[PDB]
Amino acid sequence: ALLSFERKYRVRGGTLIGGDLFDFWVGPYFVGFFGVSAIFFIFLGVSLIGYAASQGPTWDPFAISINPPDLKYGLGAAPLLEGGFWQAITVCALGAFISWMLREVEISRKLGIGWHVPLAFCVPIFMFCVLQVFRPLLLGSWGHAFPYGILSHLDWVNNFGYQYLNWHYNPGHMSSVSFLFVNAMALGLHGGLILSVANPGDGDKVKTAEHENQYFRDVVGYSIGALSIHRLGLFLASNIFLTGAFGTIASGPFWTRGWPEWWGWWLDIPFWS
Amino acid sequence: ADYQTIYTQIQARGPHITVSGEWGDNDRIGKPFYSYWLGKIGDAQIGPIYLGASGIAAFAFGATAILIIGFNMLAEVHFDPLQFFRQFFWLGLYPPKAQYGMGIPPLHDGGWWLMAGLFMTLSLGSWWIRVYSRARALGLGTHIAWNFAAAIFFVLCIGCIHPALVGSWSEGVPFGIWPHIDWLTAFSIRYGNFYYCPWHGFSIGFAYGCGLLFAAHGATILAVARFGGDREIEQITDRGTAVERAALFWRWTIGFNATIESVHRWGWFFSLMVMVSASVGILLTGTFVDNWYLWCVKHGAAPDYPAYLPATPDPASLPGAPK
Amino acid sequence: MYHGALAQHLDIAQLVWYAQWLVIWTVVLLYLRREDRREGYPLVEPLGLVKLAPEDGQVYELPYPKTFVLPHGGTVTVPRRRPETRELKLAQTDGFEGAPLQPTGNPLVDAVGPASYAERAEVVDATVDGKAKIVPLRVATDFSIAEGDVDPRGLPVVAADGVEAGTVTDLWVDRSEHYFRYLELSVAGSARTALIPLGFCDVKKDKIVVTSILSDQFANVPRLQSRDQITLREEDKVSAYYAGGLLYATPERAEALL
Amino acid sequence: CFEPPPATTTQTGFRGLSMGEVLHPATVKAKKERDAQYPPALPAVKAEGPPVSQVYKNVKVLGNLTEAEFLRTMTAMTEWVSPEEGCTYCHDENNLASEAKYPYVVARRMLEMTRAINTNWTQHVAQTGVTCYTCHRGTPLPPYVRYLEPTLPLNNRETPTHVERVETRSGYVVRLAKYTAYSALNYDPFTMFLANDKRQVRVVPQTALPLVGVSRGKERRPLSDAYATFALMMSISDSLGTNCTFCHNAQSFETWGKKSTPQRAIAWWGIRMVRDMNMNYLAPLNTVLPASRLGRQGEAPQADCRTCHQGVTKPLFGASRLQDYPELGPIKAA
Ligand code: BCB
Ligand code: BCB
Ligand code: BCB
Ligand SMILES: C/C=C1/c2cc3[nH]c4c(c3C)C(=O)[C@H](C(=O)OC)c4c3nc(cc4[nH]c(cc(n2)[C@@H]1C)c(C(C)=O)c4C)[C@@H](C)[C@@H]3CCC(=O)OC/C=C(\C)CCC[C@H](C)CCC[C@H](C)CCCC(C)C
Ligand SMILES: C/C=C1/c2cc3[nH]c4c(c3C)C(=O)[C@H](C(=O)OC)c4c3nc(cc4[nH]c(cc(n2)[C@@H]1C)c(C(C)=O)c4C)[C@@H](C)[C@@H]3CCC(=O)OC/C=C(\C)CCC[C@H](C)CCC[C@H](C)CCCC(C)C
Ligand SMILES: CC(C)=CCC/C(C)=C/CC/C(C)=C\CC/C(C)=C/CC/C(C)=C/CC/C(C)=C/CC/C(C)=C/CC/C(C)=C/CC/C(C)=C/CC1=C(C)C(=O)c2ccccc2C1=O
Ligand code: HEC
Ligand code: HEC
Ligand SMILES: CC(C)=CCC/C(C)=C/C=C/C(C)=C/C=C/C(C)=C/C=C\C=C(C)\C=C\C=C(/C)CC/C=C(\C)CCCC(C)C
Ligand SMILES: CCCCCCCCCCCC[N+](C)(C)[O-]
Ligand SMILES: CCCCCCCCCCCC[N+](C)(C)[O-]
Ligand SMILES: CCCCCCCCCCCC[N+](C)(C)[O-]
Ligand SMILES: CCCCCCCCCCCC[N+](C)(C)[O-]
Ligand SMILES: CCCCCCCCCCCC[N+](C)(C)[O-]
Ligand SMILES: CCCCCCCCCCCC[N+](C)(C)[O-]
Ligand SMILES: CCCCCCCCCCCC[N+](C)(C)[O-]
Ligand SMILES: CCCCCCCCCCCC[N+](C)(C)[O-]
Repeated sequence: ALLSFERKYRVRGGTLIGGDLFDFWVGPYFVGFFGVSAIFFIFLGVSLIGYAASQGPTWDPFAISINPPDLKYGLGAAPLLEGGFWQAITVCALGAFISWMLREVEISRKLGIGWHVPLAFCVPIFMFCVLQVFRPLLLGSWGHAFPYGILSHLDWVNNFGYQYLNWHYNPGHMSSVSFLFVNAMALGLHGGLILSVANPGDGDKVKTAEHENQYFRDVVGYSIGALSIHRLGLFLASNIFLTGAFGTIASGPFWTRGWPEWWGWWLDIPFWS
Repeated sequence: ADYQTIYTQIQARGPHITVSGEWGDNDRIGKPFYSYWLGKIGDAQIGPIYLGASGIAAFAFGATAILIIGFNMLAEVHFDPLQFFRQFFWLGLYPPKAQYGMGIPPLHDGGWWLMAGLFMTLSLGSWWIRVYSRARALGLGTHIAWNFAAAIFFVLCIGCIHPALVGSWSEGVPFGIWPHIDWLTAFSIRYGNFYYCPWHGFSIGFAYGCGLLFAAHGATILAVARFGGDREIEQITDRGTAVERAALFWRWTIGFNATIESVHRWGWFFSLMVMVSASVGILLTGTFVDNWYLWCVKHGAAPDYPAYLPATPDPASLPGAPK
Repeated sequence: MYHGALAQHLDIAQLVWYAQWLVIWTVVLLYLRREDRREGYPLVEPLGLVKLAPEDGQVYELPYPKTFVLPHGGTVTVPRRRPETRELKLAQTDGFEGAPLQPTGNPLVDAVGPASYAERAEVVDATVDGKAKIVPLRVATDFSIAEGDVDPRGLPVVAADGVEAGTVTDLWVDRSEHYFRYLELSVAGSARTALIPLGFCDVKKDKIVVTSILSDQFANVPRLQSRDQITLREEDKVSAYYAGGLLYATPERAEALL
Repeated sequence: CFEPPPATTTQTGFRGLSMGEVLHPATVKAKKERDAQYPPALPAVKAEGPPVSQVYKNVKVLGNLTEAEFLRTMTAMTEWVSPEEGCTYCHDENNLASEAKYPYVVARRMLEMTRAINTNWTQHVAQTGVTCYTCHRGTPLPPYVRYLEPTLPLNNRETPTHVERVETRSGYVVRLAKYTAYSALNYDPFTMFLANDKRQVRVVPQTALPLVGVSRGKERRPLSDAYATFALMMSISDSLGTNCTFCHNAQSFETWGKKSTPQRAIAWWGIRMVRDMNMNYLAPLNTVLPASRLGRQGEAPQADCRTCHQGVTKPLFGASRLQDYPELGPIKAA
């Protein structure tokens, strides 16, 4: 079943790889070459997680944890029950992600729209890679990566923060957090603004582009505009990770002390010490 | 590429528009001016700004809080200007160090903090009236003000409602750059690791969700800017090919889709729920849960791990141990 | 005794856990996901059914209709029935229901695929004071180009084949947002003008470069009914034509990129 | 501004928990080279002749030693505490039995403290043990001591700036921050926790739900106690040149067993050891030290973790002189 406007768009073409071979839909979902590769990686990855979980102490979903190898294995293969499942699942995750992104490119192409969504999706994939591949490579062991478990991943985040005494003072973290907050706030403002115009209440008239700009000129003395708030939203969201990635990469490879002590560059200048 | 989605290649200039509101037209001030460089990525026009009683009141109360905090920070460096500038991030106005319960603390141990908190609250309230009133004045719904009310409520939770519910002002957030950050750790430590608080989890899932949704939505509208997707209000009232394509992009990728109106509902909801969820967590903490990790253990959820170095008994529990 | 402890080994936070998931799923499923169905629904069947007997599910997933009262008169109610009439110049490539369709003619002129437009109203989008919103500078005489930017009037438009397609005669500005949305050009060897959205334009000091279509394809750009105003449907038609070129300007563009 | 790679990293918890030391090789090497200045043990002497309790006039702690053994101890003390000043820092050169110089009587108490540490606090110092050098590192005043108010520099051998001086009020917040690893924590963990045994370090509840009778109003500890424990923990971490995961799985700071490392139990004994040293050996020296050695409230300088460890998880990387100098402990009963 198709949306009422959908059929006219359901044309052949737009693929990156494979051409007509996988250029079809299954229900609402476009398939394509990268749909087939996404599914393959998902199937493998999930199956691997099931089989690893069944070799551990619990089936509770919150408590299950599939962990990387000991540091001493460095960058080599680990035995399956000592980190190898984790290595295997990581390769599957990355292939699923990349397949997902490239499939979004094909769908964009078929629709004649820009490729902005898949480009934006590269940001979280890049951050995953910072956490699980690039930092572990710089430190010399896969064992610096985070484990796959709903709660156990938080235990890794926690200990990693505390390894630098107070991670809140990491300058790259401060940027990332600022972007996280301002983005949440701006999504609320943008969402509320559009709804406030479309839904004035009480059988009143829907308002206009001019009322939108007037509202914010009045409230804060500036309005960015209808197209630009979308660019801004993409910029703010993206910079959560594009700035955070430097904070993560810095911790270990480029700074081994606590984060607060980093600010001695400011505090300890002889002029005012 | 659509270069327009990066920056405006050719800027327009024209006469300034003013939309009349029900009241307040004679309370706008400033003469608008234009920035060419700002106009590459946003509207070039800066100003004018609405004044009004509520924005004036917000500034009066806000300035007073700022002065109270500022003069206390200065006292902390014994009024040395150079050390103020140097030590700024480390300086703070703190809630009571001692336990007086809900008794109004002395000025030298929390009382100025409480006063600052009062003026800050009055300032947020006043700004809220501005945000709500401007909407009514321009014939708009009050969606922004309800979202803002939830952020204010959260600030009230960590500032004074939770303190009041456990019965101690000593639990409030300090004013200061590093000092407000240090509160986060003291609070998480006292209450048994905030990673184990479900509402922390929900708040995060929504905050990361806002990240996801503003990336996705912003990117979606840029990808359909060529068909006028940015003209969202008339896309709501008269669906165009822009938002047909947006909806189909998503339908074909994830199996389902929104409309150009409803995606803003999702964004508004996610944003709201960052603050609703955080507030519920804070209201439950200390009041009904003392240690979130232990609460998760009790309920069967915490992961457990083998010892790497040997398990280590509490020495206080050993025979013959001192206190 | 413990604050928060209840009968039967329950505690308050535990109950709130369940309540919060209920609130979340209720708002998501019952509210948001139904708002998501104000356009495009009910779904359309490849073979028979529809009207014969609509499924219960087709009613359950819809919200009650809402009516927008428009700024310049009239109202719009959503969701509502919007079957699409125009015979589609598309043919099935294979029998199975998710197989793609393919153009039977010139898809840019036929308006199929990424050359598709929506059935928007044949009304001119309006400013807050009721004037035509998107108008050329010859009409919007109180608007100008910012100092420091390129004035494209007089410049050649160079198409994807590298052949000059025509000459820019004007710019169409959005008087509500103060934003250029189209360039208007004279089409070489035809006796017509054509609009092009700025999103399809790479504006250089000495030319406008357009890769979405080839030079000879400018002759079939959809024509406006009136010289100095554009309807919402015309805007959709004009934008869709260039978008179609991205897939269809040459036979190679539909095929695998890599 | 930053520390160039590679980093040395260890593992202190189950794989995938991000637990371990993170270290800069050039810092480690510089600390090893500082610490390798520990003079070697003096040549062993034969035990012969009468105990010095019979030979000398005013020997009250080391009376059992033979003459050669005793002089060997005196030589080592001079190397360890006053090598620049020599024997006469403590002694009147014309009467070795005279107690007239204050460092003599303090040294005698130090001998007792040292013997107490190596005999009674083996749960902390094990068979590594301590000598005079562990704290003093070659100077009468040990480089890392604490007063009842924060002081800078941490190493009292560096010359202070005007603002670092304890009399410059405008510098107070920096004196606090540099003792708590540059944090803004508004607490001095030395006077609060290590000077004596009046306060409890623990701040986290040991039940899921709050207990009626200790969880409302004036029943509760103020949140300030949690900030103060965090300050202590920042200070301890920096004093050992380590991070939190050396002792804890941050999953539950409050939990022992599998959530804590053996180093955490060693640390717990260290707190008790330091309080003992401070209340029973060091604080009371204020009646013997000159005014010029006292802080502004009349207190003797006292010990913290750093006094011995000096930025290393074991003082002097685990170097020991325990079997070279058995007169410093452990001392057998009876
Ligand atoms: C005690 C330790 C702490 C800590 C430790 C910490 C560390 C160690 C790190 C962060 C990082 C970050 N922290 Mg911090 N932090 C944050 C905020 C944040 C983030 C903005 C930022 C980046 C998160 C990230 O990498 O996601 C990563 C998310 C990824 C990679 C998602 C990938 C998605 C994938 C591509 C797709 C997955 C699809 C699914 C499998 C599909 C499922 C199928 C279904 C849905 C059909 C706040 C707001 C606070 C507060 C309020 O105190 C806080 C406190 C703390 N942090 C503590 C101080 N934090 C990171 C940072 O940037 O530091 C600078 C970081 O490295
Ligand atoms: C550097 C810091 C990081 C971090 C810090 C962090 C914190 C501090 C918290 C989470 C939380 C969450 N994280 Mg984590 N995390 C998650 C997934 C999750 C969820 C279990 C949960 C809610 C997230 C959410 O709604 O996002 C926004 C996305 C939305 C709303 C779209 C829906 C996503 C969906 C809920 C994902 C479900 C994932 C599956 C359970 C995982 C398995 C997939 C396979 C097996 C099917 C993934 C899939 C990854 C990857 C692939 O990198 C990741 C990495 C990271 N997290 C970093 C390691 N995360 C929160 C939680 O409650 O944990 C229990 C929480 O408190
Ligand atoms: C070691 C301690 C930790 C900690 C401690 C912590 C605490 C104590 C609390 C949070 C809370 C929250 N944490 Mg967590 N946290 C978070 C993320 C988050 C947020 C989603 C949520 C905070 C709500 C918020 O948006 O504040 C930013 C938004 C704000 C502050 C609203 C302000 C709005 C206001 C109207 C603005 C007014 C401005 C005026 C102009 C100012 C006027 C000035 C005056 C002087 C005149 C992440 C992603 C992580 C990771 C990655 O590890 C993390 C780890 C940690 N947190 C550690 C476990 N966290 C909160 C929570 O959810 O609790 C359940 C919370 O209370
Ligand atoms: C800064 C900008 C950001 C951003 C942006 C964008 N985000 C996008 C897009 C854009 C633009 C999309 O276009 C794309 C999409 O389609 O959206 C609907 C997407 C998506 N964002 C996902 C999750 C998500 N985004 C997060 C973060 C950000 N997003 C940040 C904020 C976070 C967290 C934690 O913060 C999460 C969890 C999915 C919902 C979806 C991927 C589906 C996928 O890839 O399917 C393919 C893969 C699967 C369906 C399953 C793969 C299973 C593997 C093999 C096995 C599991 C291994 C795994 C490592 C185990 C982890 C366990 C865990 C407990 C540790
Ligand atoms: C999930 C949803 C979120 C969310 C949501 C929303 N957030 C909103 C709204 C919504 C919906 C609004 O509608 C409202 C607004 O209008 O938006 C434009 C607003 C706001 N979000 C602010 C900041 C913010 N939001 C944060 C967080 C989130 N927000 C979360 C993430 C965070 C953090 C910490 O994360 C921060 C810092 C401000 C910009 C603004 C309030 C201004 C105020 O209340 O001002 C009141 C205070 C003043 C006017 C002080 C004036 C002081 C003067 C200039 C200084 C005087 C100097 C001198 C001493 C004087 C001498 C006097 C002399 C004569 C002797
Ligand atoms: C072991 C084993 C059996 C393993 C499983 C194997 C497996 C997966 C088999 C399935 C095989 C099948 C069925 C098909 C094959 C084809 C294929 C590729 C299938 C894919 C199946 C699959 C992996 C699906 C999962 C899809 C997925 C990742 C969904 C997540 C959805 C989530 C959580 C989204 C988060 C963001 C969010 C809150 C969105 C809601 C709001 C929406 C929908 C926004 C989108 C949106 C935006 C952003 C606009 O701006 C917009 C503007 C104007 C109009 C519309 C929109 C609009 O819709
Ligand atoms: C750290 C736990 C120490 C050990 C082991 C030893 N001493 Fe010590 N010493 C320590 C402190 C904290 C102080 C007080 C500060 C001060 O300088 O007065 C001292 C002091 C002395 C002094 C007096 C120095 C002076 O004030 O001029 C002497 C002579 C001294 N200590 C001797 C000494 C000897 C001989 C030790 C080994 C038997 C010894 N100390 C151990 C700290 C520590
Ligand atoms: C070993 C050298 C430690 C390091 C490094 C850190 N901590 Fe610690 N911690 C240690 C001990 C021995 C104790 C208990 C002391 C006692 O007398 O009982 C603690 C205690 C805590 C607590 C309190 C736990 C409670 O039950 O209430 C917290 C919250 C804590 N520690 C946290 C912490 C942090 C954040 C550290 C790095 C900055 C850290 N500790 C270091 C031993 C050691
Ligand atoms: C009813 C009774 C009895 C009392 C009042 C009740 C009430 C409403 C209390 C409310 C308390 C609340 C909401 C407290 C909340 C506090 C919170 C959330 C604080 C949070 C963060 C603060 C931060 C980051 C503040 C940083 C502030 C600064 C950096 C200010 C700096 C100021 C200056 C530099 C000014 C210099 C001026 C110069 C002339 C001295
Ligand atoms: C994706 C980058 C991978 C980096 C790995 C580089 C080092 C690999 C060392 C091979 C070790 C061999 N073995 C059998 C132990 O796996
Ligand atoms: C971000 C790219 C990664 C570059 C890799 C840098 C090499 C350093 C790796 C350390 C050596 C690996 N080892 C042997 C410790 O496992
Ligand atoms: C905002 C809700 C207020 C609920 C009141 C709860 C009472 C907590 C106990 C207060 C005791 C403090 N006191 C009176 C000793 O100062
Ligand atoms: C929030 C109101 C201010 C506190 C009310 C009590 C008056 C101040 C008396 C406290 C003692 C004075 N001082 C400066 C030593 O704190
Ligand atoms: C926290 C609220 C404190 C009240 C002081 C603020 C006064 C603003 C009231 C102005 C209202 C004017 N109005 C009705 C046109 O919006
Ligand atoms: C859960 C998503 C809800 C999105 C809509 C929010 C509606 C609440 C605000 C209603 C106020 C608007 N109005 C028109 C009455 O002013
Ligand atoms: C971010 C913290 C989330 C932790 C949630 C803990 C859930 C406790 C409620 C019962 C969970 C049920 N069970 C037995 C499957 O674990
Ligand atoms: C913990 C954060 C909660 C975020 C909730 C995530 C909402 C995504 C729901 C998508 C539901 C899709 N569908 C088609 C099944 O209705």
